[PDB]
Parts: sequence; C-alpha cells; structure tokens
Amino acid sequence: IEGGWQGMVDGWYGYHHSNEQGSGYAADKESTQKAIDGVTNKVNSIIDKMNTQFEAVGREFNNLERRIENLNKKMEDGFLDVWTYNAELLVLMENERTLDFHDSNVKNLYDKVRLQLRDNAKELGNGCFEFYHRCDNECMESVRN
Amino acid sequence: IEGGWQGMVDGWYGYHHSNEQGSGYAADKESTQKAIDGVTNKVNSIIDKMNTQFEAVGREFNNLERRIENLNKKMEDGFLDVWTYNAELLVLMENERTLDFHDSNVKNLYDKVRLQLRDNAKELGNGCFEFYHRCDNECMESVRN
Amino acid sequence: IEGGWQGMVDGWYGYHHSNEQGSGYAADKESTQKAIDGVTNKVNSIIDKMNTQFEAVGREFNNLERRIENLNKKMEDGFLDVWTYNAELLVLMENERTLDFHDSNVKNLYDKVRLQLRDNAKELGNGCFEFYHRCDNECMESVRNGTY
Amino acid sequence: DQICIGYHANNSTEQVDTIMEKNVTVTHAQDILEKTHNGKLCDLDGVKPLILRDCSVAGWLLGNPMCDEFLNVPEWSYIVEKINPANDLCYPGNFNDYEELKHLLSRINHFEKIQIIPKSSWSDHEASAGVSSACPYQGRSSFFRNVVWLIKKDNAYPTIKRSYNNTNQEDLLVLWGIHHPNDAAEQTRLYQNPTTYISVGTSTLNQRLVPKIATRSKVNGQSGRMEFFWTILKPNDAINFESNGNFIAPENAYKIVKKGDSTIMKSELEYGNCNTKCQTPIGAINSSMPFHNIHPLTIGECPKYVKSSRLVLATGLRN
Amino acid sequence: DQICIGYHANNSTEQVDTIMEKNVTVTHAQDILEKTHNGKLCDLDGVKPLILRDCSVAGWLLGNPMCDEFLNVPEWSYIVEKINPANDLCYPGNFNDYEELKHLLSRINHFEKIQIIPKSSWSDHEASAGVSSACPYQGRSSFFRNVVWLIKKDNAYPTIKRSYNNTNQEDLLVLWGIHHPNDAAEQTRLYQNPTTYISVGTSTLNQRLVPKIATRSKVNGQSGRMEFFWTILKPNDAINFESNGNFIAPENAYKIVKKGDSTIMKSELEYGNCNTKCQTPIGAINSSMPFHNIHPLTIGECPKYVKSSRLVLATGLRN
Amino acid sequence: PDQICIGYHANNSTEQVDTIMEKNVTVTHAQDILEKTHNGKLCDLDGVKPLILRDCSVAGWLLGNPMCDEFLNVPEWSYIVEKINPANDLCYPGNFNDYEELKHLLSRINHFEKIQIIPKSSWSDHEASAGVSSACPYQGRSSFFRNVVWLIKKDNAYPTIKRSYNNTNQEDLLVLWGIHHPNDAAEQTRLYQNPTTYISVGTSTLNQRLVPKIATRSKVNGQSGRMEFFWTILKPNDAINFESNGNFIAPENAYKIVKKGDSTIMKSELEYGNCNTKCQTPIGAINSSMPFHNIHPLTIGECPKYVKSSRLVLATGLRN
Ligand SMILES: *[C@@H]1O[C@H](CO)[C@@H](O)[C@H](O)[C@H]1NC(C)=O
Ligand SMILES: *[C@@H]1O[C@H](CO)[C@@H](O)[C@H](O)[C@H]1NC(C)=O
Ligand SMILES: *[C@@H]1O[C@H](CO)[C@@H](O)[C@H](O)[C@H]1NC(C)=O
Ligand SMILES: *[C@@H]1O[C@H](CO)[C@@H](O)[C@H](O)[C@H]1NC(C)=O
Repeated sequence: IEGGWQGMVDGWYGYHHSNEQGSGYAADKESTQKAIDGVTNKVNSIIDKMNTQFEAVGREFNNLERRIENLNKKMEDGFLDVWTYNAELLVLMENERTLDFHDSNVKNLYDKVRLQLRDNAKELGNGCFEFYHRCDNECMESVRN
Repeated sequence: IEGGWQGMVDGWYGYHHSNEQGSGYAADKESTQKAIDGVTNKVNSIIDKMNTQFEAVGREFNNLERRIENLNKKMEDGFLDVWTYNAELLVLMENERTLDFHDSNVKNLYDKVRLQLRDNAKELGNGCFEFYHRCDNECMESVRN
Repeated sequence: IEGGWQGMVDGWYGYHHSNEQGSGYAADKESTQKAIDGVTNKVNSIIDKMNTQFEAVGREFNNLERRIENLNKKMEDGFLDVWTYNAELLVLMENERTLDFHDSNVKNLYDKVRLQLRDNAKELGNGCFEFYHRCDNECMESVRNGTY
Repeated sequence: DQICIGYHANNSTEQVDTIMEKNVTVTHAQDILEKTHNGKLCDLDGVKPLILRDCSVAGWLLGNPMCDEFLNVPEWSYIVEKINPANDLCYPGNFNDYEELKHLLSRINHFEKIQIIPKSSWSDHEASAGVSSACPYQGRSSFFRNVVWLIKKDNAYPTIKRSYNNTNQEDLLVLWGIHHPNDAAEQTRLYQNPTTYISVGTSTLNQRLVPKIATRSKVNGQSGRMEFFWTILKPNDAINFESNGNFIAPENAYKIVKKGDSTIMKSELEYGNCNTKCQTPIGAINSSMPFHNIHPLTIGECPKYVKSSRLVLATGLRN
Repeated sequence: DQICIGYHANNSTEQVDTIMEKNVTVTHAQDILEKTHNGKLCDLDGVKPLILRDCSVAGWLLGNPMCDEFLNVPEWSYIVEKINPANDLCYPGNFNDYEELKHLLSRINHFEKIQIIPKSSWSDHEASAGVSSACPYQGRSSFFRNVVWLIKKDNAYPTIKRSYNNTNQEDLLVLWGIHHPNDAAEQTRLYQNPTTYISVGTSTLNQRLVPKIATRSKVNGQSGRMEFFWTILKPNDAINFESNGNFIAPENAYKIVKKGDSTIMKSELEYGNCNTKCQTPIGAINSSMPFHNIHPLTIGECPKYVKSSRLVLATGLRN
Repeated sequence: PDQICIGYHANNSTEQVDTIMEKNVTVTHAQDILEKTHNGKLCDLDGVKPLILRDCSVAGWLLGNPMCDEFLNVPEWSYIVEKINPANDLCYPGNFNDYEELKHLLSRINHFEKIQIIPKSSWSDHEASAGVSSACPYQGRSSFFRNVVWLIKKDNAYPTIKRSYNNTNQEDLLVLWGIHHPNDAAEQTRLYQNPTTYISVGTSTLNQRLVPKIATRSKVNGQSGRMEFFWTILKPNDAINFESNGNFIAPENAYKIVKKGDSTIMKSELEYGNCNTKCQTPIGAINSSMPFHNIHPLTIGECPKYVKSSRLVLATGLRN
C-alpha cells in the first residue's frame, strides 16, 4: 500500500469501497477483535516473565570487610545489569513482533479478499481490486462477510 | 488452506491429486527429509547451548555469618532464576520458530508447484491448481519431481 | 531462484536481462545502498548492546577463607558464563536476521518488477519474466529505474 | 466499482525501538517504565517506619541520652538511619559484631524493652557515679540508659556474680560492655583491683574479656574506650556474669516481639506523612508500571528495578 | 485433473506455549523437563556414600561413642548428614572453624585413621579417668575415642611436652581440645595447677590457649565446656604440644588419602541400596532429559536444573 | 524471446557462520568480532609503567625484606605485578595480619611516599642494631627488615617504651609494626629481660594489646621463632601511641598515600616487556578494535568485552 488511512477510526484494519451508490470506510471487526486480544495477551506475558528477577538487598560491612563488601556490590550490580539487558532486549523483541504482526494482518486480509473472488476481479497492485461484474452495497458486505 | 487432513500419515508435507486414472495422497519426501533433519538439529543445539550454566553448591555458615549466608543464598538463587529465564525463553523461541517453519514449508511448496506451471494451470484459491492441459500419473510425478 | 550468479560483482542484488541487442548483468544500486547501510548499522549496535557486561576482579583469600574464595570464584564464573551465553545467542540472532533480510530483498525486488509490468509480461517461476511486447535496452533501464 | 484494503493511522508522534530499527514512529505506544517518585519517606501499607533521625542503631539500642525519643518505640515497617548519624557511641568505642546485629534487626518488626537488672540491685558497687561528659544530657554528664557503668564503692570492688534467667517466651537481645581505661592509675581509681576480667556464659556463649589499658587519642574528650557485646538469650536459658572490674552491666534488654520483612534503609529524608505500597530510600512509588528505575534498594510491593532510562512498548501500527 | 497442498493432523490433545500464544494444541510435543526422582540416596557411579545417620561430622571425627559405626569408614562418594544430628559434641562445647573444616571435607573422598599418640604413652598423667556421663557408652560414662582427656595423677600434673612428626606422605588432619572448667575447685581437682595453658606449634600454627573458668548453663548435664581445634599437618612437619592442664590430647589422626569432588549433603533420607549417575538430597535421577526441577543442589552427571514447573518443545504442526 | 531476471551476488569465499536454525552455513562475506591474539608481555598502561615485584611479595616489599631493596622508594605505578609464589616474602617466618585486606587497599593506590617516622637513633635505652637474623641475609650476613626495627634489651634492661607519632602530614599514612613470638622463656629473658611482656597500640580508631606466644615450633628458614606483623591507616591529624616492655618490632618507616585510583594486583610470571598498551591481561597486552576477546577474564584498561567463546563470527553478506 502507499500508506495508511486517517479516515477510519473504528478499528485497526478495514476496507474502503468505491461503488455506483457511494463510498465509505468499513473496519473489519473479526480482524480487529483477534488483534486487540493478541496484543493485550503479550503485554501481560512480558509482565509475568520478568516477575522472578533479582531483588537487591542492603548489606553492611565494616572497614576490615572491604573485599566482601566489594564482592557484594559487584554481585548485585551484576544481576541488575543482567536483568536490565533481558528487559531491554525483551522489549525490542516484543516491539518487532508487534509491527510484523500488523503487516502480517494486512497481507492476510488482502489475500482473503483475493481468494474470495479469483476470476471475478482484477488485482491492480496498490492494494485494490477491480470487480469485473458490478458489485453493490450488499455484495461489498458479502465480500466482507 | 481451509484446514489440515487427518488422512495422510506418510510424511509431514505432501500432495493430493485428482486424475482421469484415479486419485491418492503422495507425501513429498524431499520436503519431509529436510524438515525432520532441521528439527532434530535444533533440539540437540538447545541441549548444547545451556550445558555451561550455573551449578549450585552447598555451603555452611555459622550464626555470626548471617550476612554472608544471605549473600550466598541470594547469589545462587540469582543465577538459578537467570538460567531458568534463559531456558524458558529459549523454549518459546524454539517453539515459535518450529510452527512458523512449518507454515513456511506449506507456502513454499504451493509456490514451487505454481512456479513450475505458470500459464499451463489455474490457481483456485483454497490451495489447489486446475491443469489446462490434461495431466496423467507421469506428469503428476513430474510436477512432484 | 535456483542459485546466485558469480557473474555480477558490482553489488549484492541485481538484474540479468536477455534482449534482441544483447545480454548482461546490472546491479540495483538503490537496493544495495540501503542494504549496506542496514548491515553496518547492526554490527555497531551489537557492540554497544554488550558494553555494560560483567567485569571480573582479582580477589585474594587466605587458607581459612576457603568458603568465601569458592563463593567468589563461582560468582565470577557465573556471570562470565551468563554473558558468554548472551553474546553467543546474540550472534546467532543477528546472523539469522541477516540471511532472512537478504531473502526478503530478493522477493521484494521480484515483486517490484512484477507489479511494474502486470499484463505486459509472464512470470516463469525460476525468478524470471518473459515480456509480451519486445523490450530494448532503454525499456530494460526503465524497468530498473522504476519508471516503466 | 472497486474495493481496497488498508490500515489505521493518525497524527501521533510517539516512537519506539526494534532490534532491526531505531526511532520508529507508531500510532500508539505503551510506556512501561516508572520514572517518578514522591520524594519522601512514607508509611508502608499503613505502618509507620522507625525514623532514627540523628541517632544510629547503636545509639538507639544502648540508650545514648540524645536518643531518649526511642526508649520505647512502637512496631515499625522499616528502619531509616542517616549515612553518618551524629548520636552514636557518645562514649567512644565499638560495638562487637555490629553489622551482624543490624542484619538481625532487619528481620525484626518490634521490640519490647524490659528491665532485667535493676540499678538498685547493686548493693556493694556504685551504680550512679558511672557518667561522662562525653554523654551529656540536659547539660550534665550522663551515660547510656540501658547499661550501667559500675565503679568501686568504699575503695572496694568485690567480685560480681549475677545471673538472669529469661523466663519470657520471647528471644531476648541482651547487651553489655567492658571499659578499657587509659592507665593503671585510672584502673585502680575506678575499680580498685589492678588485674580484672569479665566472664559471660550462656548455653551457647563462653566469653572471657580483659581490659586493654593503653594511651589512645581523645575522642569526644575521652581517651578511654568502651567495647560493647550482644547476644540472643533464648527462652529458658540464663546468662551468668562474673567480674571484678571494668564491667558495663546490662540494665534493660529487648524482647523480640515480632519478626518479618524489614530493612535498614540509609536515607537523609524525614517522615513525609504519607502512605505507600512501595518505598525507596529516595522516595515512595505509587505505580501500575511493571518496571521502574528510581533506586535498586526497595521495600514493599514494587515494580521491577532496571537501570534503563527509557522503556516503551509498541501497541498498534507504524506510520 | 488437479493437485492440492495440505498437512497432517490427528487426535492428540498435547499443547505447548509460544511468546505470541499460550495453550496451543499440536500433533506432537517433546517434553524436555524431568520431574521424577526415585526418592532415596544411592551409590554414585558404584561408590557408596557415607551416611552419618544420627551423627554429625564433628561427632564422627572426634569419635563420639554413639558414632562407633564410623571409626574406620571406607572411601565415599558424598557425605550425608541430617539437618540436626542428635549425636554431636556429647560433652558440650564447640568446634573451632567448623564450617571451614566441613569445606575441606567436601574436597575429600577417603581418610585413613592412624594412632599418633598411644593412650599408654602417658606415664605421669591419668589417661583413663577422663570420662563423663554426657558421653555414655553402653550405660557407662565414656568419652571421645580419638582424643584423650588427661587428668592429674597422684595430685600432680607435670608439664607435658610432646611432639609428633608426620613421617607419612599424606596430609594429616590432627584434632585436639581444651577443657573450660566451672570453677577454681574443679580446676585443681582435675589438674592440680590453678593457672594453666596449652601451647601448640607447627611450621604454620602458633597457638596458646588458656582455660576460661565461668558459671555456665548445663548442657547434657554439664556446665563445663570443651573447645576443639584442628590443623592439617603437612608431610615432614611436626606438631609440638606443651601444657600444664586442661589439655584434650590427640590419640588418633586422619591421613588424607584421596581428594576429589564430593559434597556434604543435608538430607533426612536413609541408604536406598541403589546406584545412580545423579543424586539430589531428595532423591536420585536417571533421566535422558536435558532439564530437571527436582532440587538445585546435586552431584554427578545431572541434567540442568531449572525452577520451571513445565517445559515442552513443539515437534509437530498445530491443529 | 526478450526477458529479464532477478538474482543475487555470489563468489568463491569459503567463510562460514552459525544461526539458531542452522550450523556451518557458507556466506559471501563474514565479519569476525572476537580477538584471540595478545602480545605476550607486560606493558606500560597508557604510558605509565607498572610495578613489577619480580621475586618479592607485597609483604616483602612493604616491610623491606633485604632481598627487596630494589623497591625501597618506587615511583608511581599503573598496576602491580606479583608472582604466584614469590621467593622473597617474610624472610623471618611469621604472618601479616589482615594481609588480603591490605592488598585490597593497595589495589586502590597508585603511589606511596615513604618517610621515616621513628629514627633508628631515637632508641637511647634499647639496642636497635642487634636485631638481625640469618633468616634475613643481606650480602652474606644476618640482616633484617629495613622499615621496622627489632629492639632488644640494653645492659640487661628493657625499660617500658612510650612513643607517639602524630601524623602532621595531609596524607593518609600506612604504618606497620610487629611482635616477636620467642621459642621459650630463656630466649624471652635473653632478648628482652622481662618475662611477661605486652605491646599496646592506640589511635582514634585502633585499640590493640598484644602478648607474645611462647611455643615450640618447627624451623622455617632455620628459625623456630615467629614474627607477626600488623598495619593501620593513620588519618591526617591523628596520632599512634606505642607502649611496650618487650617483643616489640617498632616502626621506622611509614608510607604516605600520595595518589589513589584504579589499579590492581596482577598475578603473572611474565617480566617487563618495554611496550605500551591500552589494555593489559596477566598473560599479555591487547591492541584490538574488536568488541569481544577471550584472552583472560582479569584485565585492566580500555579493553574489549571478555567472553569464554572460542569463536564468534557475524554475517555481513548473503549465503551461497
Ligand atoms: C596531632 O597534632 C594536631 C596539631 O597540633 C593536634 O591538633 C592533635 O590533637 C594531635 N592529635 C592527637 C591525637 O593528639
Ligand atoms: C531458668 O528457669 C527455669 C524455670 O524456673 C528453669 O526450669 C530452667 O532450668 C532455668 N534455666 C537455666 C539455664 O538454669
Ligand atoms: C494454559 O493451559 C493450562 C492447562 O494446562 C491452563 O491452566 C492455563 O490457564 C492456560 N493459560 C492461559 C493463559 O489461559
Ligand atoms: C621430621 O622428621 C624428619 C625425619 O627425621 C626430618 O627430616 C624432619 O626435619 C623432621 N621435621 C621436624 C619439624 O622435626
């Protein structure tokens, strides 16, 4: 596609139809419903996955316990770095998977409509289809349903 | 595809042909052979990758060594958590890659056949192809080979 | 595609055309330019990502400090193993993403040309197109320049 | 007649990161890192902390006269001590195994102080002359409240033999000390006997201390030193003191009444008259976020600490 | 004429997880986590462990009469001690640097006990009267087997000066002690001389002990205490004891015959008459799995421990 | 007949890389990111030469073992190098109290300035020059530690010593002293006259009282006697007060802490290499633009990140 449309604010994915009667946007509720559930499932799983990470504890050492004090400091900083890496890296993995998940849904919706009207339509290229037999509002819905 | 077939139990991937002579299933040995080797390679690599993880050791401290006892406990629990995270996360990565690897092989097999007969066939949409020129058992094999 | 061509040594991706006039290779500079920048960006990010990893320190213990000496050794070896795992695993992730990034660019270049000549050509299957109307050197460039 | 597939968009400028890409603008983005704290020390789930203010744990437990505020504190959620408390050991010296005691204290939520050896119990020794200008109270020489600096009476210091049997159900923290004088003259002036010792026994403890006469630098105008010791006297055990000099006897001891999760927090902040679920030494946190970067040392139901400055999830599509 | 692409399916109900999705049913699934152990303590690669049963390491090494089973143990693979062994120091007291000794012991696979100072060697001291009701044996007062509680003979305790030169090729674990009596009367009754000491020297050790008379609580009916010490006497070095009282002399010592990977396992289980490649304190493991969640502390060729309850790989396609 | 084809590059490279899916995969180009080579010697760190102790230990250096005269007044150092088992340690047998803790302070220090605090000529009523042993030879004669003094009786008398030194310097001061544990009562009176002796040492923080431990010990360097050494950091404006009637190993020289910073005590058998580097390991220096290395975990300087991996190779080109 050239880009996304600001027009529709119903859902995330959807159709736009041109027709002898008129024209307007129409969001796919089936696609948007499964998408909203998918992302909300992930954001919660990232919270649960990290919930058994290291919890640091104040310890006190005297001035002839400098070696162990240092060991303690290096140990706590060590884990805090390790989990900060895991946290940061996990977010980049979740983010990347979110954006690819959206681009996956666009193509899957374009292929779903194309498979539904094989010889009865012509794929232009820019993410649109020209009907061979004319298609009123009821047929548009029938393609959407 | 609409869904998977319980019928074939020969390989993982395969073809089903309809023909003037008859009809029957036929598993792709080339695709199944490379798939079984791929999954068996990974399950072994996951075993080798984690083989240098932390090994915990019993230590004993007296009742005026409570600070170090605590340090020791937190340290061992720390690593055990870290590697439990790495283990758990690795399995979800291996699993996700397995299922996407299968869906990749299905589409790659559909596109391989489609590319082999461009103008000589018609793609229906449901994961099937209608020959324009009639195709006997030898041609079916020739498409498979 | 069946395989890659040794012929072209200009860029990473490119075209090969057969024509009434002649035939020769031709690398896509637009595709190669964005690819060279993409890989160089990653190799630097892997360097920056690991720069806050564990740094081990020599400590000394006497012969009645054997328990803590052992604790210290296990602790430092622990982190060194942890980060060695992170390093090794990161490289396999970067490598896998590099090879899939290349296979992505091949298909995106095949679909770009196919979309540019819909009814005016026939997709063979092996990664080539047969023109219906004959196409000279200028049209070949016009398909490559992105203005056909 | 025609139909087209497309996706949502808007005028948002919020951006996120990816392993592949950086600075990528999207329609919606969920921040998951808490960067803000309230800047004060609060009650933890309705339980007020013990704020020691200018006193140290040692000063509190021994009963430094400047710390009279904490003679009988109520139950606490956590303890707050400054980095360098002014009111510590007023009379110079050290607390033996002090960091270990502080570790026990981090497992404790409430003491009940009781007197075990009344100050009037000492018939043959002077219990009231044991005071120093190093420990002033209301402009006069005083001393630690919970322990007693015994000295000779009528130029005599007879051998002490005292036992206390812990008849309570609680573990009992008992404290005592030894005085290290400056010279032989001071030794005999205070305690008569030139060579002295302190024996202390329980079912587990077997101590024998001897004073260490030496010339030391003046600290709070004193060159003498006092060294303090502690022990947990289990229910039904007894502690037996014996000494012929230099003994800093117990007067009060602490019944351990409640244990639980607590900590000794180092902070320069004062009580804020707030309540929270999550405290750091730098301030409290009220947040539904899974992560935070305020401070690593925390107590309560808190988010997970990280060192990251920024952490933002993608929700919805790119522009 | 036509050809179609498809995939396998069946009636399996096994499910797996994914970063994207949870509870996803597939055709085939490979479990990789071991959750089952045999529930007993076993030989480790054909080598039987040392099961101390009711005895502690201290009780074993010193020779508590209740521990006669372990007077001369064969080589072991690992050591098993209960959380709170009944037979420890029968005569109350403590083992100096005990946790450090136990750490050495975790590096050791076999001792050979030898006598270094015969009990008949003591001509001018009583070697056979040193017994207590705190250490009963077959209904009579006894004492630790491997050390000797010397007492005065004919109202005399002459100064002892004994040396043992380790003429063996092995490192030698040597043990001795000091008796802390209850009072001056007991001191002179047992050892004649009122003020006593014990000197011990090697090439590395420079010890001087003095008893600590005090009134202590009764433990196993004794208010006296005994404090034990140890050292590793290197081949060709000698250890020199000197004392005029309160000396618990060595009789037997332990030659360190074999070192290697071992551990001191805390467990309430008994010997199971089994053999394994992998032991935990809660039971043995025989498994081809790469992971397990039985117990973190293990010994042998084991799978990798994790805290996970469940861990399942995908092998087939989804439903 | 006219046609166009899409393809990708290839060449005759044999370099291979790994992937989570696949192993041993040949590609056109591959970027190595692991440094496996070091120069094999100890170098200056950013133009600052390290202190190479050679055959001496830290103890031998600080106390002034006669074999260690090379290090009587060392210049500023970048890091310290000590062998695994230095030959010249405590020439007279004994131990250094809290030695590992001292070494930890030393890893935070870049330069000492040694000063004399108690002159050897100060001892009017005690013998300062007889305190020598064959255990500490120097040029074929009995000698002793340079920086401390083994006092013994004079004219069959050892009067009680009462000495103070007030640190009037701006620097923290490392002070060292010791106690002699003799073999027997005879040796005790021969050397120090008084049979029962002690050493008291006090500062604003220190409150020590030592008593000798007479015992029969094995001979080490031909000595059955022992000497135990102690240390402390005397803060600016504080004073240290010694009192003793025997067995006292008095300070002569002390060390002003002149510079602090990142340093380490490196264990290595290597000698000085006459090189300069940005990154040192105990096994050799590193000059590398690589992000990772696997030479040695313990390092100092601007170094790459250590890993245990033998191999680490990134993919830059496409597969073949
Ligand atoms: C050391 O000298 C300073 C300067 O005169 C003095 O103020 C200080 O009190 C002295 N230190 C001691 C411990 O007496
Ligand atoms: C302490 O008192 C109780 C109750 O009178 C008694 O039974 C117990 O034995 C005493 N404890 C000691 C250590 O004497
Ligand atoms: C996953 O499956 C288990 C059943 O084995 C179930 O208890 C659990 O709730 C499922 N997870 C979710 C997120 O529903
Ligand atoms: C121990 O005896 C051997 C053999 O007589 C001898 O070489 C060695 O010096 C002796 N060691 C000691 C410390 O007595």
